[PDB]
Amino acid sequence: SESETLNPSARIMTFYPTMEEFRNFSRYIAYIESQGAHRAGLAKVVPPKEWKPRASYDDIDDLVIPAPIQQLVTGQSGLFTQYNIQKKAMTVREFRKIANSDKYCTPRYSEFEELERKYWKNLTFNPPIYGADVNGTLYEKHVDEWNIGRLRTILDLVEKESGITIEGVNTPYLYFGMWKTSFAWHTEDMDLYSINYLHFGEPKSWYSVPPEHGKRLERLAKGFFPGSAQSCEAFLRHKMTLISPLMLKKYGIPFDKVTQEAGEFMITFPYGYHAGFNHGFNCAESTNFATRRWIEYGKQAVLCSCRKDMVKISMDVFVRKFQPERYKLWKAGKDNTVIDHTLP
Amino acid sequence: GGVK
Ligand SMILES: O=C(O)CNC(=O)C(=O)O
Ligand code: NI
Ligand SMILES: [Zn+2]
Repeated sequence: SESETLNPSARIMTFYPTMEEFRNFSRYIAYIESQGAHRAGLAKVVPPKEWKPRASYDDIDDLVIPAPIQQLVTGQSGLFTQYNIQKKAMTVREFRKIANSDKYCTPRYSEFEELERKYWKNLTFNPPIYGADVNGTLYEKHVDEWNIGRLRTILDLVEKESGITIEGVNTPYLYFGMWKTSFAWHTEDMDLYSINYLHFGEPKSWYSVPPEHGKRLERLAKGFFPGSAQSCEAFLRHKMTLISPLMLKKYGIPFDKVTQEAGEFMITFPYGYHAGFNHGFNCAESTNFATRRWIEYGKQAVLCSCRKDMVKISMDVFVRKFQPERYKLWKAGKDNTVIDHTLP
Repeated sequence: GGVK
């Protein structure tokens, strides 16, 4: 098949759109999927040089991070659980001082390979503080291209039909990072896409497992954490589980890595597991989005069964609107559709 | 609903 020949190694692809290609968001997403980008689980988009979401980041020192989290990591030899201790609210100025202080700052290093080794060697020591999950945008109001606060995808059908706002999902989140702050192995809520823009600062490094080997990572994770597997049908959604790339290689799980630098977008695709860490003080904005291709993923997403506050989106509106033939069959519980991860 |  044509889709199977495109990005056959399911390697992370990087795109450099011109201003003209960049303008239409959902069309650019269709385009990168036409090149097989979605096979990686992650893609990088470098916006055109003369594109800017904000004039200056010099006025945000007084921005409140209301729920900073200290990240206590426990484990050894490639397998870790991250526990999140919430600290009292702090401003960006308070945060950046701590981020750059001799205590928390990025170690000296030659190339990324050495910084990555320092990450995996030291991540259970000196628990860092992540300014994660902050409600807001750093985009200026007038910015029409790739505006994370208004992408205009069909995910907008959720609020449109129901009025329901899900923070970070159909609203933007800001993430102020410092050295060694991390994000655990997860796919998106409801196996949605995510967009992630690094406004400023040091890089954010990412790992990704192709959606086509996603179940292979889950099988590994369940074997490594059998107690968690029995408690919850989707324990990785707790976003507590860290697994080093050496551990993935040891068990034959395909994965790729990429480093996002200030000014670049990352796109994660439905069912693409990703994890990563920040190099130093930075700020990222992020939200979820959807395309028609996400819809079967949404329908088949396995959700966390042990927390009451987890994200669940009714699929009803999407199946009625975009799969009217299958609606009654899906309702009778007899829709046997198999997802083909390569297909755009 | 929920929260991310
Ligand atoms: O930046 C972070 O801490 C994590 N971001 C994501 O997982 C994402 O955009 O999907
Ligand atoms: Ni994510
Ligand atoms: Zn759970």
